[PDB]
Amino acid sequence: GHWSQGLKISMQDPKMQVYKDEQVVVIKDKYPKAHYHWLVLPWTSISSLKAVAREHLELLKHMHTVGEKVIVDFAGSSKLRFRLGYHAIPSMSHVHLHVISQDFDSPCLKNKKHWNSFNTEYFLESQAVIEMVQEAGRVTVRDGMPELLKLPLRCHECQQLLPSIPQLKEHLRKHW
DNA sequence: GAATCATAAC
Ligand SMILES: Nc1ncnc2c1ncn2[C@@H]1O[C@H](COP(=O)(O)O)[C@@H](O)[C@H]1O
Ligand SMILES: [Zn+2]
Repeated sequence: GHWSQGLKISMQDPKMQVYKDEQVVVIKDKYPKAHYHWLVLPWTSISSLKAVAREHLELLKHMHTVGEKVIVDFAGSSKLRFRLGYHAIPSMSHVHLHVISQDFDSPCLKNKKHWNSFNTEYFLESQAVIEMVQEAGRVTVRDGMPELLKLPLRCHECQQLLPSIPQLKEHLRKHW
């Protein structure tokens, strides 16, 4: 019932399921940080990245392939670039893969923490995580994630530094 | 005046 269990409730709601198969389910991010923003969750929950082991390798690969399928099935006309990844220190329970388009045009993207959670090392690429599991049997999340969320705003396309969220949103129009 | 930061949510 906690706010932090929200993903489990949503993924069980038939009207919220964008796609589902034997292993995973896709829901829209309720507070999307870009035009296209999905979350991929396994039916068998993973508590956290620390609990990930070599036994999850195939599932993590399946979550990745399902994310890419959803892009094709639902975002083909946009021509947007996408990234797939995990937040190093999530707030919502149940490990979930972010699948998010790189326009970052959304009213829900409101503050520096939002921006840096998709545009610093706090965002762990899905491919990088799969390789970590495939090679070490575990996901290593490096120390100091909270500080990355406070970094000054930097455009992800041209690396220009911006002083505020409104000016960043205005700057992003140059990359239409 | 606008935007951000720090803190709480019973
Ligand atoms: N009930 C919900 N259904 C879908 N997405 C949600 C829900 N509650 C929160 N979210 C999103 O889930 C993500 C949780 O962030 P994080 O824990 O950092 O991976 C955020 O991007 C939220 O916008
Ligand atoms: Zn730029």
